[PDB]
Amino acid sequence: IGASLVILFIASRTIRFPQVGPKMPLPFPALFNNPSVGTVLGSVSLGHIVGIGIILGLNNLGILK
Amino acid sequence: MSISDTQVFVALVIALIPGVLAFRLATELYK
Amino acid sequence: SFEKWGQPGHFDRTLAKGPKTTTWIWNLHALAHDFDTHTSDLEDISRKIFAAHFGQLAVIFLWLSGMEFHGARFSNYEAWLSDPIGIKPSAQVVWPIVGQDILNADVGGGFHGIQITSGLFQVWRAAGFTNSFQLYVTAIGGLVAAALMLFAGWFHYHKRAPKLEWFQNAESMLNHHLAGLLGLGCLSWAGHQIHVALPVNKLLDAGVAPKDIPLPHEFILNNSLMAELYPSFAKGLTPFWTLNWGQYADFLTFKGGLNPVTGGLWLTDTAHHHLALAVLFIVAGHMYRTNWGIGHSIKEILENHKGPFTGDGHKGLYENMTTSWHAQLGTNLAMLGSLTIIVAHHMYAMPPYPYLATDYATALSIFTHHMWIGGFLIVGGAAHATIFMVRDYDPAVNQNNVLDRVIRHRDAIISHLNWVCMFLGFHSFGLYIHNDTMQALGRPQDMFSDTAIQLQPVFAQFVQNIHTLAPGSTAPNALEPVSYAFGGGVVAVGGKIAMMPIALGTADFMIHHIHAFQIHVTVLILLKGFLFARNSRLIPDKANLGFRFPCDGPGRGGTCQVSGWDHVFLGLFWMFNTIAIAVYHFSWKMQSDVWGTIDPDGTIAHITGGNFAMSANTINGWLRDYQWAQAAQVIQSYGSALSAYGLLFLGAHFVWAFSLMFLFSGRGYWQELIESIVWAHNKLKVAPTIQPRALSIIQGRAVGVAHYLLGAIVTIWAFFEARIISVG
Amino acid sequence: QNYLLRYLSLGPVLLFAWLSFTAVLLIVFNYLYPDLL
Amino acid sequence: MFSASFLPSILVPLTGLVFPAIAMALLLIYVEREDPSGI
Amino acid sequence: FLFAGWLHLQPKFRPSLSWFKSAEPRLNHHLAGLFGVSSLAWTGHLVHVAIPESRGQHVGWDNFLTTLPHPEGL
Amino acid sequence: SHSVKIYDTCIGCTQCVRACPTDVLEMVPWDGCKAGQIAASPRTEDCVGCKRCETACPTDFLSIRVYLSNAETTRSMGLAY
Ligand SMILES: CC1=C(/C=C/C(C)=C/C=C/C(C)=C/C=C/C=C(C)/C=C/C=C(C)/C=C/C2=C(C)CCCC2(C)C)C(C)(C)CCC1
Ligand SMILES: CC1=C(C/C=C(/C)CCC[C@H](C)CCC[C@H](C)CCCC(C)C)C(=O)c2ccccc2C1=O
Ligand code: SF4
Ligand code: SF4
Repeated sequence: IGASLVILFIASRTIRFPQVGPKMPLPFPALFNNPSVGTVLGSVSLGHIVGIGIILGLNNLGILK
Repeated sequence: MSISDTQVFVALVIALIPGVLAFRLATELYK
Repeated sequence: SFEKWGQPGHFDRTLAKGPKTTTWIWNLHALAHDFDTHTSDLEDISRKIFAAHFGQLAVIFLWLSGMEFHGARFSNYEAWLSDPIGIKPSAQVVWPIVGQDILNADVGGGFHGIQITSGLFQVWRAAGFTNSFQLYVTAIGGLVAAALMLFAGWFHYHKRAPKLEWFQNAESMLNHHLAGLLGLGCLSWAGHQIHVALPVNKLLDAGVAPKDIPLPHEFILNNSLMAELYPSFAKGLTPFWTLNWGQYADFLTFKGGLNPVTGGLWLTDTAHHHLALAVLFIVAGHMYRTNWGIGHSIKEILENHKGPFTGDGHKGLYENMTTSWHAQLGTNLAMLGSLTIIVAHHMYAMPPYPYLATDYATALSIFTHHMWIGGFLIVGGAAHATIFMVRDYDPAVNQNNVLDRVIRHRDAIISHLNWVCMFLGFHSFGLYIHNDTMQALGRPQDMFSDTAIQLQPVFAQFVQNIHTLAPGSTAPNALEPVSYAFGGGVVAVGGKIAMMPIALGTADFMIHHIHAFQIHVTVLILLKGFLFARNSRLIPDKANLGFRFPCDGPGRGGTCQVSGWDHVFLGLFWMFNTIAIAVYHFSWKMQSDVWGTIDPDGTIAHITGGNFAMSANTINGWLRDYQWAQAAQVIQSYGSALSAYGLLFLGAHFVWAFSLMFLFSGRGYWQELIESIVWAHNKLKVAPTIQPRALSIIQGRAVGVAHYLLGAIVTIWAFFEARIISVG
Repeated sequence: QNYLLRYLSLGPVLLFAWLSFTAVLLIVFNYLYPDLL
Repeated sequence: MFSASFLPSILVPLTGLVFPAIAMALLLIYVEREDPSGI
Repeated sequence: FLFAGWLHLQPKFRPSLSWFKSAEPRLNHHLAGLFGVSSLAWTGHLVHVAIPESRGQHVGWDNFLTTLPHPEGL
Repeated sequence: SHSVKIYDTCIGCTQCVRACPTDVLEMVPWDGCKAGQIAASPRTEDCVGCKRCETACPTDFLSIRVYLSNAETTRSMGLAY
């Protein structure tokens, strides 16, 4: 479920300090609760990817219910 | 079951990595 | 606007004045493109390169569309459609006049012409091509796109030409190309495949009325027939919305082997292949830093990798990769060459088109063609590397770098290299002639095959073995081995082999070793010219004087042939040898123990009969048991309707000897003969005003080597073309 | 204008022109009466 | 015996005898070295 | 591990005497991250490999990725 | 080493003296033409056989020649080893 996606996303983005390149947190900002936006779209999309890997790891059986 | 020339193999993994690694770790301390 | 062409020498100030002697003609065809030799500016250079690229693409489109058009109106495709076995494709029908009338290549169904060998119909057995009118439209589209992008080049040079910072964004370059070009094109082609290709492939199993088979418009929004097969392909069930992909086991599968109903592999694997590649290097090509303040600062990566033996690592390399052009040229050429030859070395064990292993004519033609191009251009890559060395460098930005660290200890490198080459060279060839002598000396027990003194390449055998049983454990979700030359069952169709496991006995050893030998000496020559390009132990003015010059006088004895492109001359001779014996080996093995006919028992009766274990060990056998077969028909292969093409093999020898004439001789002799003929002509008042002058020695060397190569390659292609015609 | 020949008369293009003219010349006599020996 | 080769037949003596021999020989000549170098 | 021992002999890899005197980091790292996590890993090897082999089921280095410790698992 | 040969056609442009990398030439005082100083070879022993010099001589039938002898040595052969 998308929950885990946003969880790992913000875990990688906002609850911590990434050294991500030039550390830019405001290429272009947005608002959900208190974000630093401009790269969050890419972070979210790889979040999609890691969730995809998790779920087809879970493929056999798991949290579907 | 048991093994073959693969034991010559497992011998071959030695005498380069562990051998001269231990050799250097020995000779570091100036005989 | 036409007042401008007939003003020759428009790009050079020297040869623009007038043609004093014939020399003025020659240089006209020599400096027409190196416009780096015209100014110091760069934007002009880049614009010229863009326009030239557009022109090359235009001629590409032109020739491909024209070849199509010939395939539509003068090729027996749509008759060969229903039967790809009992009919041999053809094109280029012969014009009925004196001289070319008996050459009617009749391939059944009365269709005369020329029995071609380029396997485009094979693509046209996968693209599912029914009627030639759609193909007519295809050619029209190709040619109009050609003209279109040519007009685009004209515009982008004469009206709106790009600026200079538009050059060196290699980051966006890689991103755009890697992702957008490759991934989008590949996924689009895969989408075309699944929609049309495999449907008509299904429909090519039992004679399902090809033209009667519906058109793609009958499947754009008509999902009913698309729901006939692949129940999950109702619409798609669109379970990707639900992240579930188990339904799609219908078409998007993984078989990995030969499909004995198509003459090629299972196309579904290729489709899923293309999908995976597409997304894989899409997410790859999304790497580098660009306009959003996120990414690798790539000029700092190479700064980091240094250490004790490194010196200072890869510091200072981008000035070379962007300020200069010949660098990029050379490296990309080398890489393309290698890639091409592995392609050649690749697609004879995994045929990716329908009716490939069952068609024993197009295979080696494609193989040898690509293989020749590979080397023939990697040497050019090395040449442009050398031309970079002489044209572009810097004493300042090249302190102790991994580059400079070799140019300081070149002598040890090249000495040890020479050592290796000598070793391998005689260690192989003298061994060979030793066995030759022994066989000629009634001492057969001193031979070296299995029936005599032993040597066995266990490494190849063991790697092939560990490849044989790969699926299940290493490849659980995989059905058959990747190929069948390593291991598996002998896959075939009809009385005609498709692929059997290949055997490596004793003869493989020295063959591979002499391959390595010649590659070593080739590298030796080329790298030697590379390092000893600017300064030799005797000539400290090379780069101070150029890289295209004949000699430096009879000082120190002789010094002729001390430039670099003569090094690449010798190198191209050697690579000729390499690739020639390579294609010899490949053809002989894959006609000796891989190809032939088959019986109902799967009994492979090969063409020759396994001649390597018998004669491919001594020299006299190598001429006997190869060219006896490779010519015994070409002598008489002329003299009837589908034979009249008296081949220019008889003709190529002449150009070969005429070639070698240019090499052995100087020029002053020809100059004096010229002066005598001039005396005579002047006596009869016919003296040509433009005074003829003999060729320059470098010019003569060039024409000699050109004619040499031409004659040799013409000879050999004639050889095996007629040889395959004798069996295909 | 008619200046094109000023820039079409180069020799080489004129070579092939004359040679092809002579070639089709040789053809037509070999095309019309190749039956006189 | 088993699936291995002869090796356990003759690889003990050199380790048993000759390697100790060179060991002690080198050692003895080491314990008499001159100054100030020594190997 | 031998090579690791060798590396710290090189000059740029010489730890500090204060780096030796500071105890509490070594304390925590050992009494938590030396065996606590290590006994956790041993427990994982137990429920993933040891108990199955006790119960007769073979779980190699590849089948462990797809099969479960418990049907009520997770 | 080898022998050098001088003539009268030396105009005196002195392109040869700037071309020989072997220091075997000098313009000794002359009187005949506007040259007043004609080239000559004082230090033949370092001759190399490159003969880049007469290629720098513009005079019709270039004024200098080199008679390439037979008494070669390590100097005339030019070896660093
Ligand atoms: C090798 C070779 C060849 C071939 C080539 C090829 C085959 C190529 C390919 C190419 C390709 C295959 C290409 C393709 C491309 C494509 C692309 C590049 C795509 C893109 C896309 C996009 C861009 C999209 C867009 C869109 C749309 C459409 C809709 C809306 C949305 C959007 C906007 C997204 C030849 C013969 C010549 C020569 C010899 C060699
Ligand atoms: C033949 C030859 C010459 C002779 C020099 C020349 C320039 C001969 C060239 C003659 C002309 C240019 C050839 C023309 C080819 C055409 C087929 C002729 C057609 C002319 C009519 C159709 C108009 C050299 O100068 C030379 C120098 C160094 C090594 C080898 C050689 C060498 O082999
Ligand atoms: S030989 Fe030539 S360079 Fe020397 S003085 Fe005479 S003209 Fe000048
Ligand atoms: S070869 Fe010529 S330039 Fe060199 S030393 Fe002799 S005369 Fe002078």
